[PDB]
Amino acid sequence: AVQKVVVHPLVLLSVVDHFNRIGKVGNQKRVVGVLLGSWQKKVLDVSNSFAVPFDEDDKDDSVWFLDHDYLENMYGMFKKVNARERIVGWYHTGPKLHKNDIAINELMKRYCPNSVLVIIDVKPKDLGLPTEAYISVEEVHDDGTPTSKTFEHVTSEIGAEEAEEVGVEHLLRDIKDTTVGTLSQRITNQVHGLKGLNSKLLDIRSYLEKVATGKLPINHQIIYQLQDVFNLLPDVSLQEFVKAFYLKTNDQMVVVYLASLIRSVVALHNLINNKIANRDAEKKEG
Amino acid sequence: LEEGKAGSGLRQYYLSKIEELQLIVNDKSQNLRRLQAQRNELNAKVRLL
Amino acid sequence: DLYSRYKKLQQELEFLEVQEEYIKDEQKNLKKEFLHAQEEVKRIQSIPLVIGQ
Amino acid sequence: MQNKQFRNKVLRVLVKIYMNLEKPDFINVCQCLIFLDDPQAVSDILEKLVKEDNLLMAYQICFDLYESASQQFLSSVIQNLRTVGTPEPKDQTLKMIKILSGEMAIELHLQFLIRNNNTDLMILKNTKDAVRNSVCHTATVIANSFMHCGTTSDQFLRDNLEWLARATNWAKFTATASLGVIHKGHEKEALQLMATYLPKDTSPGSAYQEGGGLYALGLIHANHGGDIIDYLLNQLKNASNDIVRHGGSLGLGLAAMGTARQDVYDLLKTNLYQDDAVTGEAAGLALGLVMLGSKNAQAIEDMVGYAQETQHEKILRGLAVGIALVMYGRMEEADALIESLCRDKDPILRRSGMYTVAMAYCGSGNNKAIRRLLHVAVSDVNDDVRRAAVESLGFILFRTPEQCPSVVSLLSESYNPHVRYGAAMALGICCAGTGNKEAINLLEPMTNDPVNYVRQGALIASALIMIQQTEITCPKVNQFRQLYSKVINDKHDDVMAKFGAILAQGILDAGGHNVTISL
Amino acid sequence: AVDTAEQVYISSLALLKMLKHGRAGVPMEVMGLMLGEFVDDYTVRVIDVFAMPQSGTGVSVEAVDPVFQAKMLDMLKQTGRPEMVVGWYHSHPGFGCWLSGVDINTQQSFEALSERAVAVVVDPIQSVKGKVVIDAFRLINANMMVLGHEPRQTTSNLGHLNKPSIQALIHGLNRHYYSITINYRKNELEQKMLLNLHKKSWMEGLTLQDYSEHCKHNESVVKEMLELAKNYNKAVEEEDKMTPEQLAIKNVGKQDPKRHLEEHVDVLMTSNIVQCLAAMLDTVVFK
Ligand SMILES: [Zn+2]
Repeated sequence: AVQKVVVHPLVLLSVVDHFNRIGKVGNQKRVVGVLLGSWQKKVLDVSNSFAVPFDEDDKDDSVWFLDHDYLENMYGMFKKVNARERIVGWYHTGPKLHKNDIAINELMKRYCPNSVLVIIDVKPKDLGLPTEAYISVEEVHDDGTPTSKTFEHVTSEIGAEEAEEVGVEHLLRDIKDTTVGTLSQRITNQVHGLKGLNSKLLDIRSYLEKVATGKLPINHQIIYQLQDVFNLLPDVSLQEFVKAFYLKTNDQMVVVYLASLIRSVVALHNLINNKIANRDAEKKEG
Repeated sequence: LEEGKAGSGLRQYYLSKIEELQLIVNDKSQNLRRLQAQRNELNAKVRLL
Repeated sequence: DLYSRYKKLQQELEFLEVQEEYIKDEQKNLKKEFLHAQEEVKRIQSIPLVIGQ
Repeated sequence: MQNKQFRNKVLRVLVKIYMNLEKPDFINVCQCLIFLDDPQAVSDILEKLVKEDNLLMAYQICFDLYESASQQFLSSVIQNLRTVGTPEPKDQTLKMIKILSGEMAIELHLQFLIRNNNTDLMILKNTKDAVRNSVCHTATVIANSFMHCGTTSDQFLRDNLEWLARATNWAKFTATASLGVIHKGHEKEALQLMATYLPKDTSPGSAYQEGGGLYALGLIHANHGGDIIDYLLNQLKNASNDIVRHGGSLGLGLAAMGTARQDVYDLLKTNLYQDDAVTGEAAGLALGLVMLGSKNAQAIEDMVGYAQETQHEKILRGLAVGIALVMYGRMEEADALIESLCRDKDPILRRSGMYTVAMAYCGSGNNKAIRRLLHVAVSDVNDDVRRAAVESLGFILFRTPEQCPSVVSLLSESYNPHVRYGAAMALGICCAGTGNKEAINLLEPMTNDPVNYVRQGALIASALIMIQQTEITCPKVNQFRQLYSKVINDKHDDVMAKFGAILAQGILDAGGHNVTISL
Repeated sequence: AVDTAEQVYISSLALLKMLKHGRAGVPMEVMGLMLGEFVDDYTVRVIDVFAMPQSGTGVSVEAVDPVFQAKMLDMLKQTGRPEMVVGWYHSHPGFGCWLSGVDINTQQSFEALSERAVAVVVDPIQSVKGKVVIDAFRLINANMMVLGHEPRQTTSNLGHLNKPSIQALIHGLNRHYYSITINYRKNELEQKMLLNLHKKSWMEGLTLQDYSEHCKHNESVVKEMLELAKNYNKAVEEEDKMTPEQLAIKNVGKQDPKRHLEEHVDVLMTSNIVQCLAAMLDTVVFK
């Protein structure tokens, strides 16, 4: 159905507000809010949202608390002031996916249309993309397991419409734009290695552990395709790619010629002025 | 003796060569701070813009 | 004062040496601020507009 | 540029040569005692005063040792000298009594300053012409406080009562404080004159008179042994809100400076426990003064723990200056603390680290600080730490006035005007009291700018130089004329421009050229 | 008769909500409310900010429904937002950010409760995207006309309040009218979160995706751009052939505004992409 979605920073900043108004409780469990957007267009667009109280139980995990009246009131007034946005789905700040979440989402699965689930972290220590869009659909399982709600990963992007970019850029005055050049590119070319390093290290360890040491048949079948992807590159000897390396290095030579020639052109005015201005200043000095 | 007017002398002249190296540091700092003042002048110009 | 000139000059040496990393910081940062302000006044210009004479 | 690891031992082993000679020398023992600050170094020479049996030679060393260059060392040596002797018997008593007196100097200074006064009507007339009822109202009375300091003359303010109390504002507080600046060193006539104003119902409509009286009292009794502090506690015990807390913290905090008492610390804590920003800022200013040299262990963690838990900026800057001024001789100690607090998110605390490392590294003993000072000056986008940057630089480089304008020459014209302002303050404090023209010839581009901040800073910087200088040696005519044009240009300039202008003019006319400043 | 120095604290919450209110800033008159908590007299903080439904009457004291107001406020009280209303905000598109008669009248009516009553007017329509800077408004008393206008200390921030440097509206409407300074607040949480989110917004999901794409597009797309670059550079060089004549004639003064240098430098900067992505391709090929 939906190929990709658009998530604005405003809702995550509303989560920052959720971490703001806490006021030192001593509980700070997962808080379920109500996300709003436009389900009319194929691509999902998030504008703004509100917050609803959500509480659970220590021992029993099947306990979930929502409000129909508050939801209908907030959505009612929001629809009253703005008719260009309606209900879509919900989201939680919990780093882990609870089993009760299917029952929590079941409500909006009944009353509302199909809802999208978003998982974020309470502490922004994650370098990767904090927002993961998960569509709720029923898929046929190959192993023959009974049909249940399955969360499928949907690609997403973080962007703003018009004024939000200005607001962010003004409030920050730190981050820099694309700015094609040396430092902007080389920073990426440096840190990206760590971007892959910490992620892969955080992944393959728990992967290796849970595969051999673990149970609850999450359908490992896709991981054979994972390993297959890892085997899609059987150590190519580059012998066929030698010509490509030759063309690339030829382009490098072109870069060399361009650089040398252009710099040689720039050196003109400098290696003229450095003489003609100095000799004239010196002779007219006294 | 032949030290203070010899060894200490060539030591002071070695210090003069050090003053030459620090003269290189000096005028390098000079032209670098002049280029700095130039870039700051252009930045102040677009600031006026 | 002859032999004191050395030890007295060392302070000036260190003082002139400490300015290196300083002018490094200035020249590396102020160009980034330069392109920053450059793109700031560049983004001011927009395609939609009115044509006069 | 010694690290003090050797030089102190070198001097303390070099003070044994002159005691074996025919006569002692005051210059070397003074220069050493103001350096190593060792109690055992003065231990022999204090008890040799009786052995030598010479009164005239002891007066000099006693006077110049008790005059300056120590606080807790003096507080220790006074009781150390109090212990020595009876709890020439009759001569030693009057000697040991008179040497720690210090009131004589205040007497002769107040006297010669009373008889040297020379005033002109043109200046005061100009101030009364350029005065406004809002902004420069405080500038006029602070200028009056500047010129009337030491002469104890209230006759200039006895002209009219409608030039002061005509409106209710902080201007009356600054006026009373200005009066406190006018007269100093009075254990009787001060409180007497303050109580002579309205001793009727003992209930003034304006509390700024009482609070300002407390602040003035703190200004007068500062660094004295005649402290009324014992009474000031019960006077602070009175029931009020704005003036007792704030003015009391300022006055009592300034009066208790150097005492390092735990009582004033406790009451200051219970004064800052109300979470209020203003009285907590005054509490910070007072705490920084009274805790100097004490260096309490849990105080730092308590204050930095009290820092991020409040959103008010006043309490933040209050604790900032509080932890800034309290740090002395920590050069070999607090490095890790400053380095740890340098990475803090708070801009106020970031400036607080620089203000803290400022006075600690003074004397140009560390070249490491200026690295991160200039680094955080250029790199950081916030103008706060940038305008707070070169103050510490000027503080540590204050030794050589010539080298400063060269390295601040790039900060003469900066990107943001705040850096130009801080640099103006830098050229102001570094070239202060000196004859360096490197700032002076560069004052001409600084005196005219589209921004008013850098202009005002240039006025202050120009005010801190021309003071105590001969006109025949250097052509100051230009800057004097451009400074005298500021009052006639006030109509075509900014409201704060004329403020900083007359404020800059109050510097040269201060004390009638008699009193000056020295770093 | 006492007046201190007040400063309005503005967070990212109210800012972004006023940006959404900026998208809601259509010529149709709109209403808004601001909430917060007063710790003392000289400081004011705003946290909860929402919008209001549009009406045909426009902005008026009658437009505000008291029962609906108190209702929503109660709904905020039962939730985790225990803050009283600190005032109200609105938009004044295209006729200027100033206040009309009805506006100052309903302001006079709404300031009967709160002595402060912070007034904020946002007008993104004629406001360039270069600066989002906004100026908060205040209301002077009518009985202060005899005495001085503004008895406020801390005059150092007036230069920061000098941002509205327009030579008309300021000293034109200065009679019985004035403004107040604006500052922001940021902690480590918001800083790190928003910085990471924005950096990720300018980055990819796995971050290794669209890099190798351009790396392999260097031999297809960039090449044509390099050819065009050589075309423009040659178009400069043909004039550069004419330049040494002028350098052999005048040499005094510059009649050519064209720098001819920094642009070619930027061309080299675009040419360095191949070199920078070369090592990238090396890392991809290696492991
Ligand atoms: Zn209208």
